[PDB]
Amino acid sequence: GMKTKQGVHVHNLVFETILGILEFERLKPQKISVDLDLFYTQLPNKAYLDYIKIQELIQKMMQEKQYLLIEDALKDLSQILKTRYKEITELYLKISKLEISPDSQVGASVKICYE
Amino acid sequence: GMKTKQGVHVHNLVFETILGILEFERLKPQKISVDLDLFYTQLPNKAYLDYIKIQELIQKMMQEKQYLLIEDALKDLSQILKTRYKEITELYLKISKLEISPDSQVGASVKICYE
Amino acid sequence: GMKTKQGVHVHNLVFETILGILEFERLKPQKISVDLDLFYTQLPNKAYLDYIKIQELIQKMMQEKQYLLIEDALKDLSQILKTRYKEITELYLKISKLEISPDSQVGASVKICYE
Amino acid sequence: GMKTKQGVHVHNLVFETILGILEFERLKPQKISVDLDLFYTQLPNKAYLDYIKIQELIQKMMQEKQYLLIEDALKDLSQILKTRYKEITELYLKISKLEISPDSQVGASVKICYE
Ligand SMILES: Nc1nc2nccnc2c(=O)[nH]1
Ligand SMILES: Nc1nc2nccnc2c(=O)[nH]1
Ligand SMILES: Nc1nc2nccnc2c(=O)[nH]1
Ligand SMILES: Nc1nc2nccnc2c(=O)[nH]1
Repeated sequence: GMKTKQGVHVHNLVFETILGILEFERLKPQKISVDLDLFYTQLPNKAYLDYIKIQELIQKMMQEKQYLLIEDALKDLSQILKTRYKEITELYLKISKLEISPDSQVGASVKICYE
Repeated sequence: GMKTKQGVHVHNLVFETILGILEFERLKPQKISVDLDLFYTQLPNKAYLDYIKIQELIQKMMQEKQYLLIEDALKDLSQILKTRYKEITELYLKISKLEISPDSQVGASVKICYE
Repeated sequence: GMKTKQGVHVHNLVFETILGILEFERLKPQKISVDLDLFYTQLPNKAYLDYIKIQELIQKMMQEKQYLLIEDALKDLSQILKTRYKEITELYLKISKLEISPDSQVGASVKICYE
Repeated sequence: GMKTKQGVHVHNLVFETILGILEFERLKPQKISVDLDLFYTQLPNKAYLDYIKIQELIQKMMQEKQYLLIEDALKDLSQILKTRYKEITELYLKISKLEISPDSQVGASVKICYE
C-alpha cells in the first residue's frame, strides 16, 4: 500500500550554447536554462543518479551538437538519458531560451513515462 | 510502454492591452501576463509549433479584439489555437492582470484536454 | 472528446490579520499570503466568478473571524466559497504565514474535489 | 461526492548542515533548502500537524545525522515523518543543495503515496 517515487532534479541549469533553427541565432552562443527531473522506483544499494554527471552530460551534448530546434535537443538528450539510466520510470526535460524575446520566456519540453 | 508528451511553452508574456468588463479599465491599455502551454504527441518530421507565431498571435488577438472578461479572451484564444494546431492534445492558457489590485495577482485560466 | 476546466485564480493575496493558536501571535495582526484556485466546467452566459468579490470575502472572513489554526480558516473559507459558488468542481486554498519563522515559509492548504 | 485533501507545508526551509558523499563537502556545513508537504484526509478534533515541530525535527535529524547522499536523508526523514504522523496519506520531501554548483540548483526528492 506504498508507492515511492524518487527524483533527482537539476533546475535552472544555465549556460551558453549554439542553438536554433534561424540563421541569426547560430552566429553566437546564447543563454539557455535547462530543467531536468529524473524519476525512479528503485536503484541498487548505495547507487544513485549522480547529478554531477547529469549536469555535465547535458552541457556536453548541447555545446558539442549545436542542435537546431529545441525539440531536436529534447529528442536526443532524452534518449541519451534513458539509455544511460534504464531504471528511470519518468523523465521531464524543459529547455528555455532566456534572451530570444525580451517580453517572455519561451521553451519546449518533453515528459516521458516509461512502463 | 512509452508515453511521450511534447510541450511548447510561452510563459510570462507581458504586454499592454485593453481588457476588462468594468468601464474604468477600458479607458487605457493595462499590463497583462500570459502563460501558454501547448502539448502534443506527434508532429511531422522537422515540423514544430513555432513559439514566434504563437506569441504574436496571442498579442494580435488581445490588442485588436479588446476583450471584456478574461474568460472571453480565453474562450476565443483557445479555440483559435486549437483550430490552428489541430494536433494538440492539451492546452493550458492563463491570463493575469498585473496591476488591477495592488495586493494580489488575479487571473483566469482554461485547461482543455482533447481526445 | 473535450474536457474543459476553467479556473479563477487569486494568488499572493497579502494582508494583515489576527491568526494563530499560540497566545503571542494573537496580540497583533500578522502578514499572511493566500492563494485560491476555483475551478468549474460551466457557468451561465456572461456570468463569472468575480475575483473582486472573492478577494474581498477572503479578507473579510479572516479579519473579522480571527481564526485560531490555519486549518480552522481553511475549513470555514472553503465551505463559504463552495456555498457561494455551488458550480465549482474543485477548490484549492492555501494560507501561508510570511513572518512566523525567519528561515522558512509555512502554511496549510485544502484541495477539495466535488463530484 | 467530496474528496478533501488537507496539507501542511514547510517550504524553503534553509539552514546549514553537514551533508554529502564527496569528502570535500563534509569538511564544513553547507546551505541547503528543504521543501516538505504532508497530506492527510482526517485528524482528530482540534488536532493538527504542527509545522513548528516538523521544521525542528527536519533540522534536528539533518544536523545530527550528517547524512551522506541526499537520498540517505530522504529515506530516513520520510520514514521518521510517517511513523510520527501515521495519518498521512501522501508525503513529498525535496532537499536541495544551494551552493554546490554555481550554475544550477540540484536536489533529490521522494514522493510517497500511502494506501
Ligand atoms: N517550438 C519551437 N519554435 C521555435 N520557433 C522559433 C525558433 N525556434 C523554435 C524552436 O526551437 N522550437
Ligand atoms: N473572473 C473574472 N472576474 C472579474 N472580475 C472583475 C473584473 N473582471 C473580471 C474578469 O475578467 N474575470
Ligand atoms: N498545522 C499547523 N501547525 C501550526 N503550528 C503552530 C502554530 N500554528 C499552526 C497552525 O495554524 N497550523
Ligand atoms: N543523486 C545524487 N547525486 C549526487 N551527486 C553528487 C553528490 N551527491 C549526490 C547526492 O547526494 N545525490
